[PDB]
Amino acid sequence: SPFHLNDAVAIVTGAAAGIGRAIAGTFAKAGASVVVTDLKSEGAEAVAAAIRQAGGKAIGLECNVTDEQHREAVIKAALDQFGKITVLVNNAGGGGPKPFDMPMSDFEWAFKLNLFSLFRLSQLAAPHMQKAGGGAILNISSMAGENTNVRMASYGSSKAAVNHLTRNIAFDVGPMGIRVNAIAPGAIKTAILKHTPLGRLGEAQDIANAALFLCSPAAAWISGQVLTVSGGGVQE
Amino acid sequence: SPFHLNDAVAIVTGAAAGIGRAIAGTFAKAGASVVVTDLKSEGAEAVAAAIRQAGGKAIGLECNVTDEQHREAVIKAALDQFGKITVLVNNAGGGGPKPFDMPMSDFEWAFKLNLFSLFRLSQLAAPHMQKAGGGAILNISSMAGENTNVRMASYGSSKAAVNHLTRNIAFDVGPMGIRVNAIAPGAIKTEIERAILKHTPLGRLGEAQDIANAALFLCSPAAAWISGQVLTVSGGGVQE
Repeated sequence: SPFHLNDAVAIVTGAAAGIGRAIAGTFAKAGASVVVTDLKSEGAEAVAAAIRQAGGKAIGLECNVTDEQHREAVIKAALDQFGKITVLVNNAGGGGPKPFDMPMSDFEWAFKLNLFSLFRLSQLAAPHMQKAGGGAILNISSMAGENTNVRMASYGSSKAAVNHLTRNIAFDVGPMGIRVNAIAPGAIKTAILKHTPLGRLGEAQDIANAALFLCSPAAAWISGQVLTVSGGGVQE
Repeated sequence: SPFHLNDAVAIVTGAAAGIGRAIAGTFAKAGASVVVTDLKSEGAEAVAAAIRQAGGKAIGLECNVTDEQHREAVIKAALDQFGKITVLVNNAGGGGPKPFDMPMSDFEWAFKLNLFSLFRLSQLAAPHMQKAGGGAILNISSMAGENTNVRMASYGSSKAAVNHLTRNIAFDVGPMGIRVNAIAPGAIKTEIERAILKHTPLGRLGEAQDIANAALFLCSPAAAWISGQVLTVSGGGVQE
């Protein structure tokens, strides 16, 4: 079945908890060797160890994705341990509502954290992906990227840039055998009836299932897409 | 007519040539006092002199829009010269095709120049626009913000951010009496023509004055209930 990740090597960032942790565990059950990263060293190591106690292959390390030496260390740890890189899940990111008059450093930080970090990690991963014969990049974006609301100057615009980066670099890396897609997740457990047609909150496993599809051979001809996983909802 | 800018004060950035120069000239003829800025102070001063010599009011200033001290000085010079600010046209910008493996300094610069600068200038202008009784902000974006292509990682993504910033901050400053819109220009000329024209349903290249006419509409009382829009001015075309 093409819905497995047999012989894959996947880097999953911001994976100590929630969506990132569920993607890491799901990818390992699907056959990937997983390089789990998180801003907190203990959080990444906890997830990698839980994957190993479940029978999977995984290592965990600290990675501030806004730090170039940390980014390079992750690439090198994946190659040193597992020999190649074929999947990259950019799940690290952050931000939220802020006033229009926010300090300029807050606005610029949203772009460093949500956008510059995953563009650079994609640059770093792409040549290894190419040498391995292809790969998949998955960006975890936000529904704010396509909505319009108050207090969204930095969060909405930086996530919109993530969506549009996804669509454009699909053109650049397609010739290297690399696909690039994004998921925008609705609200997940850790008002709904009127906003959410399917009438329930989402689960982290719902996001991870869509992530597995998009990173698997079953999606080998899908690139440049933003997939909203939100129970049919259009607003958060 | 609602299509005039009577007693307006407009800041127009990157306005020594091309689209910015035509906007400055058009806004002046429509009644605005214009603060023309450009990276090259001499080009900005030439546009302002031409405005004054044709009967308008204008000054020209140097401004690197990515420098906070230049941004603050432009805002202060507008208030010192004309007493208020009611219109801000963020036309300064730059960039273009770059390979996927560009240096990160090129990727970050597209955002510093196309996005951070106009967000900061909008922050600086907004309280003065509210004190003046309302205002309009107009961002000159690019069709690359909605299109998708090779070599567009920095230029396309930064211009998409300008479009979405436009839509979002409309919500923030609407209650201050400020509208925020954008224009995405197509092939504006300032055998290749043939290629462009076979992609342009109306069968001619665009002119700087086409952008200026749309800019005047969106900054005028004729559009006082229009905000958060991205207006593409492209002869019917959808391609770069």
